[PDB]
Amino acid sequence: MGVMVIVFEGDDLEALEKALKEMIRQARKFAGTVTYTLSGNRLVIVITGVPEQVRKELAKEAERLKAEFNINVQYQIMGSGSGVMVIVFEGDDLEALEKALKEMIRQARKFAGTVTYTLSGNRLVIVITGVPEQVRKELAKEAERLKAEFNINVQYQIMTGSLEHHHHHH
Repeated sequence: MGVMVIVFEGDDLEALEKALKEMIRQARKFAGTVTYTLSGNRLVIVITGVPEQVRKELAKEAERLKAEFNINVQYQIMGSGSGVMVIVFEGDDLEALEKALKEMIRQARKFAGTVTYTLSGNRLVIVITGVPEQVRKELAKEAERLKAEFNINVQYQIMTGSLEHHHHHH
């Protein structure tokens, strides 16, 4: 089988939740099983139980919802049992978010993690798949370094096998 991770981001919660409902409806129409979490202004949806051709259709639907609800979206198709990490950076200085993006990408590539991202005027959402525990630890170390270095908030969501882990500072 295969797994699909879709992440929506936006300043309008109502818009994000309309997108969630439609994405859920579409996924279930294909008999896919959905898992989802809305935290802050990020919406993470995981879909299992659907064949390759359907995943492509859902990719199209994800793109359609971006234009339908004016939200940012990214997605990755990966293997079952593969580790995934979602890192959210927030800040008033966009140039600081871009530096963080470049650094996180450099790190993901070093560890052969597959990365996608969405960047708005004040929020950066990075998704890295194919990353085992040891690698996620290093990526988190880099995020914390960027956090300290630029004074930007960082949130994390990790999914591994049967575990979902959420973390915010304090």
